[PDB]
Amino acid sequence: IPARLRTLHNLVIQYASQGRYEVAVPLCKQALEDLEKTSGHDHPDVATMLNILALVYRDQNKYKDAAHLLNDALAIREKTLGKDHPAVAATLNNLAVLYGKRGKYKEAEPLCKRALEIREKVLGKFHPDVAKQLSNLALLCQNQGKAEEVEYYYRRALEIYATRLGPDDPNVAKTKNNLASCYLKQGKYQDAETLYKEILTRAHEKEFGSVNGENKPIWMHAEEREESPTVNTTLRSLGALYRRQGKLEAAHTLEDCASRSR
Repeated sequence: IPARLRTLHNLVIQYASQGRYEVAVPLCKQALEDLEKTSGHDHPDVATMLNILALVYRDQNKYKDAAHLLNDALAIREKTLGKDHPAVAATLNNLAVLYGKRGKYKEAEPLCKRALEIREKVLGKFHPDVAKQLSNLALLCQNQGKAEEVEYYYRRALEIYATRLGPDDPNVAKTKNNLASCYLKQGKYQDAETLYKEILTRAHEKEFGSVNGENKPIWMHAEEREESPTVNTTLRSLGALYRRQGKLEAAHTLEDCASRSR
């Protein structure tokens, strides 16, 4: 936000979060035609202005129009700033968020790969912000039913989350679970069970010290009995996974464990 547009911003910000669409839009519209004569159209502050009103149309559910503004901001940003510049990836992302809210997922997908390619160059292939861009771009492929890609990007995100960050890490457990869902969505049940196990082995290794032969994880006590907020879901998922297999003496165990742990 520039110093110049910074005092008008706070007011529109205020006159939007008060449901005064009749006040806010003209304040933007007229402040844009003002700056349009000042520093030309292809100036970055028009692009910044076209992004603040675009966020006004998004704020009061007029997505058709919101994106019409963010493509214009993107055209300016592409011009002066650059084809592979960070602020152009930023507006290639905000524009993709709008396509998803309108249901145009097939149409947000090419924007999100470009927002990623800019991130891959800027931050480096293995940066954790690349892992969140991947965890996003996979959700988009899921909303398209492109399972094979959903699997790919989550695994790519997991590679960064697991390697760059720690083991107990929330994203490590969350991305495992998301990939574990994807595997089931495609009938890769051993792959899914494997993941649901890993999360728990670590979860038990976190609060019970370490994995022994006499102090094993829940799933191991459950598979033998048959003869983290993200963990309540793992327990519920894996539990019901044993249900498919017929392992009911093992399904009830985690289902009992899940209802207790809250």
